[PDB]
Amino acid sequence: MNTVPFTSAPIEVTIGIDQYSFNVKENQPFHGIKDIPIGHVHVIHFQHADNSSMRYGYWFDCRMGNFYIQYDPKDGLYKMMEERDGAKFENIVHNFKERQMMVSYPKIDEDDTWYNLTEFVQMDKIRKIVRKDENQFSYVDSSMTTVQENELSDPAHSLNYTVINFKSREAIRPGHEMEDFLDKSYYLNTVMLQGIFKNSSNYFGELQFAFLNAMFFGNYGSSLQWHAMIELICSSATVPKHMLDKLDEILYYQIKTLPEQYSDILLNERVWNICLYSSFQKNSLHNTEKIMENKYPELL
Amino acid sequence: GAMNSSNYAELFNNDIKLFVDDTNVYRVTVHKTFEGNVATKAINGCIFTLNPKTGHLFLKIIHTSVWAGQKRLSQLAKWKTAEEVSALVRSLPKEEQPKQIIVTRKAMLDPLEVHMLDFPNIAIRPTELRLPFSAAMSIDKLSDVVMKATEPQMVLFNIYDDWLDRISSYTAFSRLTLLLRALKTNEESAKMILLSDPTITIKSYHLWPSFTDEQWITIESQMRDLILTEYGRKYNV
Ligand SMILES: COC(=O)CN(C)C(=O)c1ccsc1
Repeated sequence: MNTVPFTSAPIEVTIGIDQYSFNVKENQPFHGIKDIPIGHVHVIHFQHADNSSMRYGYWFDCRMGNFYIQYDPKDGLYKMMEERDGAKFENIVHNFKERQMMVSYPKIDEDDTWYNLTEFVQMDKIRKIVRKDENQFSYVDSSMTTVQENELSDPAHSLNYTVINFKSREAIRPGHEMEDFLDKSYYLNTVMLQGIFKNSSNYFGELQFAFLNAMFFGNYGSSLQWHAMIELICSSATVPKHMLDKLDEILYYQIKTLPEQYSDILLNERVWNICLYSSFQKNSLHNTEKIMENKYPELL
Repeated sequence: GAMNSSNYAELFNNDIKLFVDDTNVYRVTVHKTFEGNVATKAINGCIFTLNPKTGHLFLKIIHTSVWAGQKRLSQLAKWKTAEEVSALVRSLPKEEQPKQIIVTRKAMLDPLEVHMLDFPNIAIRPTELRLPFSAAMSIDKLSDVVMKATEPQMVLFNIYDDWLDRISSYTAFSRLTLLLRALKTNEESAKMILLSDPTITIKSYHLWPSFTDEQWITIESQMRDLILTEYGRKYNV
């Protein structure tokens, strides 16, 4: 079990760690989060009590270094930093642990939620979507735009998701206009899977990371990407069976985790009604259809 | 965006544009089978592609063989229309290619956009105008060439005859749409109005009769009366 220690908490803030969150008061004796499960990426996120503008946070993997959080009063935010001195970091963590100044990552034994939401998410792929090569962790916030959003404006602060555009030369073979537009199998299997992602696991990793950024930061361009990646599969008549079954699992846990009160801003009616009721795969997503119909029957 | 009454004069500016109407591409008669079921039989169709400034009409005849063995023909017809329009654009010299294509039916937007991806600078637009181009097959010479076709064929016409020698494009388009609206509303009465006078004929190289300016005023009034008469008959007014 790994830890993200905090130098201090000088401003009142709601802190998220994966799907959990808790409130820290101004100048409260808070020194970090312990018992973080090894083996998954994690995200530690922030929403200031005095300025709910800009949710922001950091994707990290404790296997890649020793990370801690310190408030920067000039830039006005909690920053993630790497400590290269391992002995110093162990000493700092042990002192905080002895004084019981840390929250415990509150995972229930039976509970596979986080694994289910991050099954295909890899830190090396996050670092190619979020380009800041000098750090081993990745900053994301509510307002970062995607490469695709910036084509339709600071390139260094963009989310470099794979551009999907159903009315693009990439998606439509000359001479196969009707075929490729009504059945996106070419675009899914040859262009995206064989060509760009190399395999379905990388495709699902990006899909899962897009959902998590939409949910934890309210990042609109991430939500667009998540829905585009769903629609590309659902609108393909030819999809490997293992991919359909895995997509059903992926979406089920995403819909299960979404806050009921955020559904109006995180779910696109057109995409979901099309995917569940009109598309080629309308009958292939049994678990997702069942949870959607029971939890969000209004959207449908 | 969409083309409406507010931007109507744009039709007659010097930016090349084409209207595309697909309402006569896929044409059928519905009939009973020997077993008492219902079936369709396709007849020859056409794409109506019109430059409203010049009157040039690119009439692509859709022969029934293009439907043989195909499914979902009403959907296919839109994509076939888009394929043929794209092929026409590519066939034209660069300086003759349209800057805009206005589709009369919004279901043509996506098929045409997809077929025209190689032409990102040609705007594909819908229109809020109700244009009567479905009645093109009420023009005898157009219907004749469509029904006689034995293979796919493109036939070129000037739908304004020689009117632009005497009137503007705006007035010519207004006359065309009035005539077409009349033929759509009551084809028999409209044709009677156009042909009742034996002394006025249609030149071999024209679609419409050779009316003088004053005769066109009379004809246009008679067409407006026909449209109003039919409106009263329809709504009991
Ligand atoms: C959580 O890990 C940390 O290193 C936080 N931090 C820098 C301290 O607590 C510190 C170090 C030197 S004097 C105070």
